Amino acid sequence: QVWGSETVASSKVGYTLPSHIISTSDVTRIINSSEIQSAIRPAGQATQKRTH
Amino acid sequence: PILKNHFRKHWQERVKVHFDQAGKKVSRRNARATRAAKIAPRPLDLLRPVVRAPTVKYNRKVRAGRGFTLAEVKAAGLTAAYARTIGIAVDHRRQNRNQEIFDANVQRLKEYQSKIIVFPRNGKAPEAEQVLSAAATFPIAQPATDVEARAVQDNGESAFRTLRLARSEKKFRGIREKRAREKAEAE
Amino acid sequence: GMRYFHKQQAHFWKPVLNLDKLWTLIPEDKRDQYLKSASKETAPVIDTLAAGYGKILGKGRIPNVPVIVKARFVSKLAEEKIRAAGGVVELIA
Amino acid sequence: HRTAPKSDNVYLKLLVKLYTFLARRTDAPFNKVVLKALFLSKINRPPVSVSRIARALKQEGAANKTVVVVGTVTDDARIFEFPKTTVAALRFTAGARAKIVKAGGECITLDQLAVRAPKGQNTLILRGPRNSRE
Amino acid sequence: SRPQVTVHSLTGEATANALPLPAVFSAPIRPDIVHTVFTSVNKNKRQAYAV
RNA sequence: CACGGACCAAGGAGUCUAACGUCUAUGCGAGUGUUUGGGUGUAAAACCCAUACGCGUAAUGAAAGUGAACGUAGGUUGGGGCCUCGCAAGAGGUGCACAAUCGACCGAUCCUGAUGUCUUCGGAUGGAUUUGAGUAAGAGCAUAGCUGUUGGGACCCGAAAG
RNA sequence: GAAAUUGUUGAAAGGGAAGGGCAUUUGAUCAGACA
RNA sequence: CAACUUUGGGGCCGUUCCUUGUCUAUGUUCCUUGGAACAGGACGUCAUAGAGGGUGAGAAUCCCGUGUGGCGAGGAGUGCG
Repeated sequence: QVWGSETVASSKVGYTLPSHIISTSDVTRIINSSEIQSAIRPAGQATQKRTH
Repeated sequence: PILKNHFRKHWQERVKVHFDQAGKKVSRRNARATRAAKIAPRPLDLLRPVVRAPTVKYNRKVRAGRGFTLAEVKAAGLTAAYARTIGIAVDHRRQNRNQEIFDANVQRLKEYQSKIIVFPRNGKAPEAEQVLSAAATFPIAQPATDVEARAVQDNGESAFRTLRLARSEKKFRGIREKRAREKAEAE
Repeated sequence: GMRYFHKQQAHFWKPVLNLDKLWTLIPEDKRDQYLKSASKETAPVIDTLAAGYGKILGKGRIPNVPVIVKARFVSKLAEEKIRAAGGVVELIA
Repeated sequence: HRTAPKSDNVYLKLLVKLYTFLARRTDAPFNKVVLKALFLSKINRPPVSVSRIARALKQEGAANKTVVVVGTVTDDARIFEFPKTTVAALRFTAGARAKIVKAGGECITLDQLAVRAPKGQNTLILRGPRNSRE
Repeated sequence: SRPQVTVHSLTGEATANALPLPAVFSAPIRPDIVHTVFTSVNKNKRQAYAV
């Protein structure tokens, strides 16, 4: 009641709780989605073999 | 940029910082409480009248004025000397040239007279709780100048042209009357 | 030009409200039903003075739905757009 | 030339991390454009009025594109009829979001856009009007 | 829906009563905003000093 | 050259403030700003709030004043992205910001002088240049930070004083 | 109970400066590690 | 010319204010160290009192206090019961 919700407005006049700018906090779950994993190119590889 | 800085006039001798703002607020609340104790059943304030603000900028607003006029008090059914002792503010220098404001104030005084108990002077007074504020009890109400929705009464004449004819007749009244006087003396 | 002795900013107060922002003046809850009804009887009444404006201006386009617009002043083209929408301007006394 | 934003916002850093991955490993220029746009300072991310979104969606063949605004989407009471579409934005004002939903649309974040449109397919990046001062 | 929060009695046992999580607990957790607002608000009880 | 330096301790010089800016972060966003004040309080904190007011959303003219849509809010050129075909190369379409030019709109300037009219009032209609941080689907308000200017003792000490 | 400055003790250097850089002699001193 | 309505002064006791006085929880239990326990450990108690100060080193529980309530004393007062 004090801070409002998506159902009750608020006791603070004209207050709405802040809105997220990113839907989920976990970015690794986003990157490992089926759609991201489809879109991207093959992985590459992190530590490089020294040539010459 | 062009910017003025008035800080050469030995200003350091007169810098006032309001470190007392919280202390002054507490002292003010204490004073209100103790005055309410002193006047124990009476409210803290006096019944203020309903007033239309002065200028073109503010005449659209209605404001709590200083005190009810003598006409308002007599039309409410009481004398100004008695009104001042039942917490009603009386202003001797305010004039009445507006029936709406006059009737609004008389209605305020009628409501005020009925919403209060006045204890008998002799003694054995009835118990009454102190209501601290009379402006919160009888708030100033903005008159409604029109209903929410109406019919479209189109006269046909333009509004802008009405304003321009008004400005024109304001402009040329004097010379028009001068010409009228000349034609009059020429019969 | 001139030099204006003893300026009082009370009598030269005159805020401007263009036509595009006019319908904001109607409360947001009743606005959509006023748009949907669109009737010459029970057309909405806008007192701009009570809202705090002095002159109505003709910038935007207003929906072709009548509205009774009360103001101290209106521009010629603001008059034309209000009337052409089925509404009217009533000068506020 | 520019790799990290000056904002300390945790979630903005997460968005930058996400689109850094996408712009590294997708070769679609949309993700590169968006990542470049995420680092912009606030004067260089002007708000995009919701009526500007409607005007962009009124173009030829652009009626069903998912608009992306890398910045703030703002209300505009100067518009009365608003089309139902999907809008991806960094931030929505309450009025803008309320208007987009009232028309039947949807206000999605940029990572929800990344899930739906990972290579930025069928999108329409709008940049707000820029000139603020000299 | 909103996950329930169990309510403990004065002896620490969890009663059957449980409550929906209020919507403020889904608010964004912004350490930077908390930091700057704290570091400004934490100055508001100070008293003046001077020579 | 000239000036400072026998030695050691401690002190010792770009500070604070106000008004404007630039940039950046943050909040909200055609709005914004609780903290003059009121309510409340675990009491200079924190929490909450009505009316007003400031700035912004409208400009222009010496002023009276007047006041921003012919059009899909504009035509062409360019333009990040996206869309269509294409293994690709490219081909087309759409084109945000922005930029160039040509038009439109508002005010100012010079004309023309309709519908009518207290016969002098009104300004309809249509042109001519220039013109403005002007409109042409708003971008601001507030706070903070690094800071620039200016005024205060103003980086510190010291000049001939009235 | 600092430094300037001083006394005594021990070591050392000194043919009209003292100090400082690189390197090493010499004397004095001193840390670390278990297939 | 015409009818109605209103009213002082004190004394006594309380209340209010002020200024004062007094009263109002709980370990100085065991072990080690130390010149000193106010330190470390063990077991407790009070808490509307864990603000502060003293006491032979960091003490809620040793002392004064603090917190909360009670009882008074002298006044001012006509504010009012």
